[PDB]
Amino acid sequence: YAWNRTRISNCVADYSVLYNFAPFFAFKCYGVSPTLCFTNVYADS
Amino acid sequence: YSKHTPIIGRDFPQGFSALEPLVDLPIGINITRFQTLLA
Amino acid sequence: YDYWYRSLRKSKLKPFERDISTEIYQAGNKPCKGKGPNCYFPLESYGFR
Repeated sequence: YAWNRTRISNCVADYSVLYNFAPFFAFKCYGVSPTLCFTNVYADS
Repeated sequence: YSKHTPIIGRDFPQGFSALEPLVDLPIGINITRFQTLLA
Repeated sequence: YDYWYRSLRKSKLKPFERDISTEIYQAGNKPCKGKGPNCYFPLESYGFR
């Protein structure tokens, strides 16, 4: 679970930087692929 | 919609008539441009 | 995997429109063509089990 960082804390979440981070082969969203206020992020890896 | 006006071989009479509905096509395709077809 | 669903599109559909197209969709900022770092196939299947 690589630490389950709770990303949300409080802050502006800019998701477009993720395309700049690395080339990807998968990005499967069950919500909205072009990305809202969600209160919690609960990121893990 | 269409009208046939047998109505002055070339000149316009500056008349007035309505087009009755003719055909309903349930295609569902995005249309932004069109072209005519000539023989 | 016979049933395909669209997950990525440039804009929303209008009522009763169809979009039978496989053209590669660019999701990221860097221009690309074909499959690649910022280019995804617009359709995905649900392997119903």
